[PDB]
Amino acid sequence: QRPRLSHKGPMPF
Amino acid sequence: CEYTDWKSSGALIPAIYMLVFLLGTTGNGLVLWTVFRSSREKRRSADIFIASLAVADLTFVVTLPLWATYTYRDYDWPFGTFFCKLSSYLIFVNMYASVFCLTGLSFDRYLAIVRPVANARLRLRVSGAVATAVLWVLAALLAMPVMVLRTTGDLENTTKVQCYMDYSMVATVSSEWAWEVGLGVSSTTVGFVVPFTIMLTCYFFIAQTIAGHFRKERIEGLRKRRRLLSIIVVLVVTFALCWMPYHLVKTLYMLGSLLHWPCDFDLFLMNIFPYCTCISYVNSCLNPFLYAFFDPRFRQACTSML
Amino acid sequence: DVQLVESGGGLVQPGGSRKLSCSASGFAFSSFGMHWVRQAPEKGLEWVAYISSGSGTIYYADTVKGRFTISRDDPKNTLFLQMTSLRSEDTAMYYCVRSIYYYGSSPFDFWGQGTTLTVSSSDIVMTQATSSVPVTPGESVSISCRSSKSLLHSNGNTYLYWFLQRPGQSPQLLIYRMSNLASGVPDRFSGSGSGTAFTLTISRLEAEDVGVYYCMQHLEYPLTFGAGTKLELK
Amino acid sequence: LSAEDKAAVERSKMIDRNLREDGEKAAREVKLLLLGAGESGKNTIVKQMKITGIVETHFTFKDLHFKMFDVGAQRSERKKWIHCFEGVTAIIFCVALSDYDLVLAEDEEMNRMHESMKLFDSICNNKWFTDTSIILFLNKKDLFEEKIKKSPLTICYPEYAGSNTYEEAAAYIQCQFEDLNKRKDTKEIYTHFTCSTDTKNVQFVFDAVTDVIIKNNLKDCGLF
Amino acid sequence: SNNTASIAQARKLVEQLKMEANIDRIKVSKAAADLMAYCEAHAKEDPLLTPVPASENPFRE
Amino acid sequence: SELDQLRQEAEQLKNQIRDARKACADATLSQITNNIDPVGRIQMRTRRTLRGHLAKIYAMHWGTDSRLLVSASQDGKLIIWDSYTTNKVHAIPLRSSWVMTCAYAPSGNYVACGGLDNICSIYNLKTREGNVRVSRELAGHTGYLSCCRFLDDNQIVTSSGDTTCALWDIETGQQTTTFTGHTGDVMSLSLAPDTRLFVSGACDASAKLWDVREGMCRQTFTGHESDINAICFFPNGNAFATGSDDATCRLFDLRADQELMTYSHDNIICGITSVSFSKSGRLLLAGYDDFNCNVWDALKADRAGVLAGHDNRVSCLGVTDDGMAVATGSWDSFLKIWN
Repeated sequence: QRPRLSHKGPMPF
Repeated sequence: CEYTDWKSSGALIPAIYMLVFLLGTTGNGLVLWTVFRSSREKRRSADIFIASLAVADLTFVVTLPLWATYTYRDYDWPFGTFFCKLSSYLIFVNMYASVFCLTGLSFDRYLAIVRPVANARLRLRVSGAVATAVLWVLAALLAMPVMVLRTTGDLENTTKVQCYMDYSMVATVSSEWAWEVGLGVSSTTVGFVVPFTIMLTCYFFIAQTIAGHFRKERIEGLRKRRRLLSIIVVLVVTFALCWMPYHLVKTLYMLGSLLHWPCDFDLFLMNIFPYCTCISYVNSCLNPFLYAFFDPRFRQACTSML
Repeated sequence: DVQLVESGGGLVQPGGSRKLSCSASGFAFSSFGMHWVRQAPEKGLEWVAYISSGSGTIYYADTVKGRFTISRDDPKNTLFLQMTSLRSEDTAMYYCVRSIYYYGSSPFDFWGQGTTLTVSSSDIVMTQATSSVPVTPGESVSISCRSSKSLLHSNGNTYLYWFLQRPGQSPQLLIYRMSNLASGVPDRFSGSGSGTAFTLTISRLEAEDVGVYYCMQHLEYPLTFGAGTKLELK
Repeated sequence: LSAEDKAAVERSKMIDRNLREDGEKAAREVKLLLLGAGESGKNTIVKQMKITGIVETHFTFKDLHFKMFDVGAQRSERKKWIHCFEGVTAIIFCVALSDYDLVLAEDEEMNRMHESMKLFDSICNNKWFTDTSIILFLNKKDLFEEKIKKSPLTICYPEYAGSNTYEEAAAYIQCQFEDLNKRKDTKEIYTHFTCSTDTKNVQFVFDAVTDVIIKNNLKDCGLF
Repeated sequence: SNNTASIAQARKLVEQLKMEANIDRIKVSKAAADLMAYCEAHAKEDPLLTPVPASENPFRE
Repeated sequence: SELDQLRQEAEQLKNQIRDARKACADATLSQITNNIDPVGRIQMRTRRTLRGHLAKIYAMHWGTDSRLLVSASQDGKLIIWDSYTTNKVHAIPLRSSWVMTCAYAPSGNYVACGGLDNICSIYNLKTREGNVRVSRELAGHTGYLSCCRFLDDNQIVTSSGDTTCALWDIETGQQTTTFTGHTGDVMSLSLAPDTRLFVSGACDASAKLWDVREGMCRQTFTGHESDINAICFFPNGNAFATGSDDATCRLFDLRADQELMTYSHDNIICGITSVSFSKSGRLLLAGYDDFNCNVWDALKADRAGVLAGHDNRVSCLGVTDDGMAVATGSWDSFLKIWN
């Protein structure tokens, strides 16, 4: 499964 | 492939987050103190814009420790559903405000030192409270659809809390990614890109109109012109190399998701986003010493600040 | 030097519409707040409208409403007054008034000769119960006036004005704001008075002191007049 | 507030708006100070840029409203009325370059140029003109060149006047005036050899004023 | 001539000096006492010296 | 020569004057008023910050009613202030924007301005025209006008840059009196409460007591080291105060024509621009170049307060006729009312 880079870290997209 | 496994990255991100906190919070505390104590006497045209940039960075780094502990805790967000909605709202409006105060300073400098005899009325009628108000309202409206996504709850249920953006409370999983791509592309358009274009296209004209007026071939004159022409680039390129990495890694990932970009790169294309994030954050800490502190009258005002 | 001439008027059909114009001269029109004051053919005065300097505040009366519109043209020094429906109660002798407001100003300083309009077939009440008083030369007579609410504001001054309407002549300001003498007025017209009932003093009454004396309050914008006190020379 | 009080308040707002408009109009206008030693070229300069106390001037060159207060007729103590001209963008100091071979005709011991040298030194190093540039005009260059052809410059300047050539003599004098600027960093002295028939001195004043405006805008912003 | 003008200026200066010297004088002690007496007499009506109640103040209220 | 003889006579006369003053100097004001109760610290707070000017305020003047107020500035504006409500009653645009002094007539119908134009311009504040029109331009001085005070509605006294003071007739533009006794630039003139003997100070470090009915330098006051910038009569017309750039301000009386008290502090190295007296003459407010106005005890040379809160130099300063407030002006385009 690819993480969406939205879980960890601010600045969602 | 995938399976992002960098022990060093997880152990390192909290430390640098806290470092950029402990730097930027003071780096804007002094700027706010100065631009608020010694303001009515200096009466510089940039006081409003540097004040807006300073407060933007202050808010940009105030709610850092909770995100840092979020990363350190191996996710598991120990905070409310509304609270990281607030956190993302801040650290997004502050991003927009920072880039827009940079471009506003650039525009004000253009109308000040490019056509001083044919643009003074436009400068006084635009560059001021009204421009700042439009910038801040626009930043809030561009960060509007951000708090309309974030929620809180685990997806692996192994006591792994997160506050990802839901994207299903507004749309469906079928077109979910197909529309996040567009939303992020528009954000990139109104984020790094457009203020960079305007800021460069006006700082270039500032250089073109200053290198023929300060170029008086005299020893003091060359030193002053060298100082100004060098600080122009140490101004533009700082933004240009601490914001570009973020918006380039992000867009490379987003394009690859629809491009099936090979995973010979993913090991760090998946885990350099924290590092690009840290670089963008230290850009905020670098703004006070470049778009504010430099001018020696401002500096000696800072010495007056306790 | 100061002159105000009224134009427009005469006979109007019921529910008619005519515009009254007032062209000013001899004074700084743009710094003066224009007024319109009507007068019934046999009764007293009544305030109509008010336009401030700079066209900021546009305050009308209660009897007149959206039909009556007051406009100011700083350029050309013309004051206007238009109406859209003329009821039978609108037949009056309309008067223009200049009013300037600063600390020690003299509002209602000047008036105009007026124009004739005839039709075709809460608010502070100034009573002035005295109607007619026989007056002899040199006799010191007094004119009374009573309001429905205390006129002394927190600013330490009261907002009662006094006017004199000589036979066949436009109203003239005698004392403004509780016994402050106006410009170009004999000193025999003293004031004096306090509370909610106010008296007047004429002292050595002369031939020019004949006429009818009118009251006006300037505390609330309704700006109600009162029935005057004619001084028959006898 | 009573009706009269509100009307007075409205009058005050109108007065404030008029004052703001007037200040904005004046802020976009350039203040010049015509102040030099010799009055012979004073009248010529003021007349050519125009075409009992302070006299005024109002000339518009390239959409720039100029006013230039000539204060030579005051004949009073300068230390008390010169703080008035603190916001002046530039001081047009006009001096006579023909005072060479002349001794001011009054003191008979000190040259007119020598006295004007101290006058400049005082003005350029004044406290109120720390950031005010000076537009130096050296008039009577024709008389200066004919006098230098008549005799060398050594009489006025025994301390190494240079050579008998007009170019060298004028350059030496221009340097001897420029180096009097101790604050050679904040301000900048604009020297200009102007002919009597020359008409480009107005353009030179415009160029110097544009440069000074750019300098002051640079200082007003953070780029200084 | 200039010498005559200087003589006239010196003469008028001398006359002014004599006129000033003819002025009668009292003691500095007496002048100080008069100043003190005025200050003490009018010390009860000075608003700056002794602040008045805020109601009486035309600015505080 | 005979010039030397006349100079010797003048020196002898000066020696006689000095000896007379020394003989009359039996005691000192500082010794006489040492037993009185100290005034204490008088902390004043700004009640009204009069904003609207857009340049350095060079002069102000209170009206007779202690409410109306007039100010002048390099912008070219004379503004009548309603200090109670901060309302601008009038806004008079000057002919020349180089004003150094302004005056409110005691009757309240006239304001006079002047400066580097060498003309004292009189403005009519009460007219049926509904505006302020210049009524008379009093011209004839050869120097900048530095102080002008009204005697009545038809009489003004003008101290100019040149050594000449003038008594003017408002109606007939001629100068009634010449007042020619100074040897320098004369800046500040005061006016007695009775308007028969006005004092004036110049750049010769000398203050002159003038007689106004005839024209005569009644008395000369020396002691300062640099030029006297400010002057003000005591409530009772037998003393006056002077301010100079020597960082001192002194009290000169008239019936003994000697310095009484010098009000100086070591930490004060800047000059004095404006000086003024309070009712009862206990407070001597002085506007310095160190950006704050200072309150001095007139009877005891000792600090009593500081009117800090001005960005630039305190140029103009004045107390009301009823003593309720102090109105202080400065070069940062702000007028402050202290009470």
